[PDB]
Amino acid sequence: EEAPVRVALRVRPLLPKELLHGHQSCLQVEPGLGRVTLGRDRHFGFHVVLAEDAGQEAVYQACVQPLLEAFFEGFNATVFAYGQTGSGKTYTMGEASVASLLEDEQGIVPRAMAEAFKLIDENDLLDCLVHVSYLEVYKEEFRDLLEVGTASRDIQLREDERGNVVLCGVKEVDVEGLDEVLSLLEMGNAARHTGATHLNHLSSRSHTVFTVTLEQRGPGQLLVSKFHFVDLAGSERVLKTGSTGERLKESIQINSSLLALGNVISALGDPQRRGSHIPYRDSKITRILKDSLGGNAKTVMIACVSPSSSDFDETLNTLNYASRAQN
Amino acid sequence: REIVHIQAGQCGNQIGAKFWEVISDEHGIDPTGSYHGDSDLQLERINVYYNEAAGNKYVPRAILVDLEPGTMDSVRSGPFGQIFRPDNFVFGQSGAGNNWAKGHYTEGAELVDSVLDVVRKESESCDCLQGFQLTHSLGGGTGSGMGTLLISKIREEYPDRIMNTFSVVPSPKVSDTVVEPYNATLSVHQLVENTDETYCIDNEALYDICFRTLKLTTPTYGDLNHLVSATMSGVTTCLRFPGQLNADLRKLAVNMVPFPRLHFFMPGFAPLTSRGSQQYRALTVPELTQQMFDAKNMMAACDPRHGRYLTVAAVFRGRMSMKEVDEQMLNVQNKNSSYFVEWIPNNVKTAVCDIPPRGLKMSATFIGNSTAIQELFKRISEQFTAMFRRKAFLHWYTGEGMDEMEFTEAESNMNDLVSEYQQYQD
Amino acid sequence: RECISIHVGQAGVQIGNACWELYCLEHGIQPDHVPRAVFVDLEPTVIDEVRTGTYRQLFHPEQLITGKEDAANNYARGHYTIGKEIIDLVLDRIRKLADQCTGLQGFSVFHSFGGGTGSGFTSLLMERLSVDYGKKSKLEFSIYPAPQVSTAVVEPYNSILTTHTTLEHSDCAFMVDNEAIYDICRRNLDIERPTYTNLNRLIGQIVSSITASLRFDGALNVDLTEFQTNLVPYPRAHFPLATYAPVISAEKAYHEQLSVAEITNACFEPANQMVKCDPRHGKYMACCLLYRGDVVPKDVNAAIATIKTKRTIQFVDWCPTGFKVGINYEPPTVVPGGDLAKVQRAVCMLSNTTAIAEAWARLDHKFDLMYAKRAFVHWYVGEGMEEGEFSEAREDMAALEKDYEEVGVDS
Ligand SMILES: CC(=O)O[C@H]1C(=O)[C@@]2(C)[C@H]([C@H](OC(=O)c3ccccc3)[C@]3(O)C[C@H](OC(=O)[C@H](O)[C@@H](NC(=O)c4ccccc4)c4ccccc4)C(C)=C1C3(C)C)[C@]1(OC(C)=O)CO[C@@H]1C[C@@H]2O
Ligand SMILES: Nc1nc2c(ncn2[C@@H]2O[C@H](COP(=O)(O)OP(=O)(O)OP(=O)(O)O)[C@@H](O)[C@H]2O)c(=O)[nH]1
Ligand SMILES: Nc1nc2c(ncn2[C@@H]2O[C@H](COP(=O)(O)OP(=O)(O)O)[C@@H](O)[C@H]2O)c(=O)[nH]1
Ligand SMILES: Nc1ncnc2c1ncn2[C@@H]1O[C@H](COP(=O)(O)OP(=O)(O)O)[C@@H](O)[C@H]1O
Ligand SMILES: [Mg+2]
Ligand SMILES: [Mg+2]
Repeated sequence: EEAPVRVALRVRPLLPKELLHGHQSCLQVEPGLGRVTLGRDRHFGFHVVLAEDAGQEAVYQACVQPLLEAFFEGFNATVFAYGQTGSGKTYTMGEASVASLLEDEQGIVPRAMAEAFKLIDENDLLDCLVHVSYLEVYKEEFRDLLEVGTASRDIQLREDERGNVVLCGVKEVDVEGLDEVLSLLEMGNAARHTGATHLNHLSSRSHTVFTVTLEQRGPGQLLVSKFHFVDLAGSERVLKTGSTGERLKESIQINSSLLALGNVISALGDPQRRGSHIPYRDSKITRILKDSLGGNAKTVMIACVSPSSSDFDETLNTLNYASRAQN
Repeated sequence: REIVHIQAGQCGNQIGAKFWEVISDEHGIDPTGSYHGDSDLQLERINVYYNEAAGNKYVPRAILVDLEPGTMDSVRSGPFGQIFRPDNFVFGQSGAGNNWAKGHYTEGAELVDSVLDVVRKESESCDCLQGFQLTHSLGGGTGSGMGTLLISKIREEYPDRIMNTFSVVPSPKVSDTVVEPYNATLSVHQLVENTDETYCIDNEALYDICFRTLKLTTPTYGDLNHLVSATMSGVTTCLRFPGQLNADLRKLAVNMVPFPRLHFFMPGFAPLTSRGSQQYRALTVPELTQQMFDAKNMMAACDPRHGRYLTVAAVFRGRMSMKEVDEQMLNVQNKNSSYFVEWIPNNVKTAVCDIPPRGLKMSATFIGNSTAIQELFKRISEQFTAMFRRKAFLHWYTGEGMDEMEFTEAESNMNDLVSEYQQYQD
Repeated sequence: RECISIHVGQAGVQIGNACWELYCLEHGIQPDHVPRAVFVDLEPTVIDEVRTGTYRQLFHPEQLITGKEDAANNYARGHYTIGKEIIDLVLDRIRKLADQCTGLQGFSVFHSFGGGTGSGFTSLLMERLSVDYGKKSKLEFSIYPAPQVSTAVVEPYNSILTTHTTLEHSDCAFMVDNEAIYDICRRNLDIERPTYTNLNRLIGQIVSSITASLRFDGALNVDLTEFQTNLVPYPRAHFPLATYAPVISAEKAYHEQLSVAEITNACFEPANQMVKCDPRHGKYMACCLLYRGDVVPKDVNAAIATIKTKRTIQFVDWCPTGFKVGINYEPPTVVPGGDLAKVQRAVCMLSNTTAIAEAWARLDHKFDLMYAKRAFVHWYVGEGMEEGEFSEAREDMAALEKDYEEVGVDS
């Protein structure tokens, strides 16, 4: 019941304002060969490579359709949105995307709930209940996005006797339709568009958490599956050094969380280190990915890479990060 | 630079009591009276642990917290029971029950905000704050629950300073409270995310030193608190006197821990002699260099030889030569060099003060971090999960707001805290 | 102009304490002119040493600088925020001293690497001096890390990040280490209590052999600016090694049929030169000397001859001759509490060798071992640093050792 890591690579097409300053390209996507020509010499292989002509349904059929069977067979499932701020993480997840009006332009989030009810009524023999939970992580704290406010000092983590990550103080809604899902994610995004209803001070620098969960019970074999919608922060790194006195703790948050996550994935890099101690306990977003990373779970890595040469070294850092973690 | 002191628990109360009764004698402070140092050298840095009010009184800037009025009433009637401003006594009349969660959920929350009021009064009372001294025990929600509840509100309040934790971890073979060891797991679950420096103290090593190595037969608790007071007095104000090469708390913080998982510490006081007989002409750093690094003279319950070393933090004081400091330290870097793990080349940190103590000519103080604390918290984990299972006298905690998942997450946090030292022993 | 100097670091402050005591004795400076320098440290206690008893009465106290914040011994914290609050007052006081002097000569800098406090403050201080007074003389002495006699746990990382600021902000640089000075105090001083209070006397002795009674009243000067383009081969700011030879006792060492040539030849003996850069394979590119006491220059152009005809202490192939001879009339001076020799002639030396890269390898491999496991990185992230500065410091040392590889022994 333990499976290795699956990797998806998708290039976005070029936005106008990143071309209006007189920029050019730096990539050459090889979909059959499975790598890209970054500049001249950098040829970095992956599992699933898609060019800048990809929709959300192409990535959906490529990766999420094998994830949906495993989620309807009692296995944990997790997809996460990594990439540069502006490289299309919010587009890749597409939690009930609206403004991108066309039907191929909303993401995986309406599509999975559209394909759930085709098999929910067919799996009426086993007890099948689906509940959702939408959260935000910022400043090494939490935010209940199904709530107008709850103190992050009052919400903490747990862990069960079986050995999996347990939450508390989180609103759960047993969903029965796509209307409730997209309504609560309209409200979720309507109450945290810039970041938990507050002046955008890089609200995309935060983390947001969403989770779909299905139980299984008939002689009563309790194997509960989860279909996680993880939405991470930006892949970029801010030097920040003197900004407002000593208040560069936001850089301390993202740099500590991604150096911790980098030591985790680089502990999976060397196979000598994958028997070692995996430091989940350095960050909250690493502890929420504890059982998600391997075990009985299912993992598809997506890093939204940038097409243009204006993002050359940053997309290089992204490709280095995915080549160390992309597995 | 300014530091305040916390007293939680009856054991922490006794520790703080004997600590003030030592450190005021080092500066030459009569109890009601004033400075009486025959040199001016005892006076030059007294802004650290005192505050001037009238030229005679020098109030110890400290905190007095208990869930029972009788223990601190015994303190205020004792030897130095007039040196405290009595408003610093903060206490409820409620029960001092041995539940961690009694001191952390309900019967501590009745008394949190008064302590917050006192520490906000005393932090910005005066000049730039430096650190915090937490003395408590794990054997009571006074020290375990209310202690971690205090410092967990402190580190969200003050993300800047240094949190010195003086904990009393229950020894495994001498476990004088049979209903104890849940509180250890609940305490260490919320120590490892808030403080930075924890000098864990174990009573059985104190009994070992004073009862085997010292020939003093009666193990009166005043001697134990006297030794712990000497141990902590060889740390801070020793480095806040004139010194040849002096450090602070923050230097030892950057020196000792590898990671920000803050990697608990083992204290040690070097010169231990039988009362009058042990005059032996063996007085140098060298004898003390050997005296620090044995299986005894180590306040851990675990054996510190059994495992690697991370960082030797040695504190020296007295007129002495640095060449025969570093030469002895090179001998320690060469003899035990197998379990003195190699990839960190310098494992030694040197702290040199000028002054001796009041009576002794030369003394030293050892602070240590080894992998051997794995084989102390593994033993505490074993004593936890052993009688976690049968539950029959576990339902005291359930109706106090404690839930089932909290114990298991505490178990996993303490257990992979053990597992990282299982890694770095090799 | 007496090279108005700066001092920082407890090592630097105490070494300036003993050095300044030697200064105020060697000219007959009564405790009733002006101290011509500044003392800055991020801890008030080490400065309050001198601000308590001796020399407090001497100094006008309104001109020394302290920091009431933490000690902060790590390059990141010492360079950044916690040292930011002090630098401007220091700059205004040293520009006051630049205004009161007239035709000054330069800057002698005394600090250390052993701890970040006297390193990053030092770093941006030298940077701001290169911005302000870059068309001057910048001499720097720092106490070099020990290969195995080391004291700080965090000993490499400070020096590793400090190898950038010593490159493009000074030209001549001195890096003398504790270890062979302990060897001197055991061997040639003949005592068995080496305390820092004597090592400070030794460095004060070598700097008093450089500068003081040479410049102040007297007439036989040898220039600092005639060092900084007479000691580097090529204007990459290389790293010469200075050594004070007659370190023998005035108590037991009554070899009183002593001449110039003994300590002159002892300037080139390997186990006496206060660093582990013996000429096992390091060669000599420039060996400018300074003599003080009595000089028959036949001793000069006979010791130079008998060194030239050894063919064991082989010079640089491309550098034909590299000598410059400092001759001063006045003897050294012995502090009454000190231990030095009171001899009517004395020789300090200074020379740049090839094998500084050996000590750089001793520091470099030591850095890379703890860098490999990402050891102490969270403190430096906590005061705003990055991996790329570590990479640039590593390749900086790599470029320095390649430069010492080609331009040295190789022809
Ligand atoms: C003249 C002299 O030094 O006699 C000592 C003495 O001989 C010895 C036996 C003392 C004696 O202490 C003990 O035997 C002891 C008992 C219980 C717990 C720990 C120690 C002494 O009690 C200790 C005490 O030594 C001191 O005064 C230190 O400064 C000590 N201060 C206090 O103990 C103190 C006394 C009254 C009120 C408050 C404090 C100290 C040293 C370092 C750090 C903190 C405190 C005294 C005079 C003596 C005796 C009485 C025999 C020793 O201990 C200390 C801490 O000094 C044990 O070996 C050391 C040094 C000596 O060998
Ligand atoms: N030769 C010599 N070396 C010294 C002396 N004092 C200290 N050192 C060494 O030089 C290094 C620098 O001293 P530090 O005290 O750390 O100076 P710093 O880096 O500014 O840090 P601070 O402690 O805050 O002053 C130390 O690590 C010692 O090993 C001294 O008096 N003489
Ligand atoms: N060494 C030492 N340990 C003590 C002393 N008093 C108590 N202890 C230990 O501290 C543990 C907890 O004491 P504490 O929590 O402070 O008492 P409480 O506040 O009434 O709950 C007990 O298990 C004792 O073993 C003392 O005077 N000396
Ligand atoms: N591959 C893509 N195809 C079409 N549109 C895209 C793509 N990637 C990004 N976009 C558009 O860019 C806009 C902003 O991208 P966004 O998802 O906010 O970036 P990020 O979330 O990574 O900061 C979105 O509205 C989306 O419509
Ligand atoms: Mg976006
Ligand atoms: Mg110093």
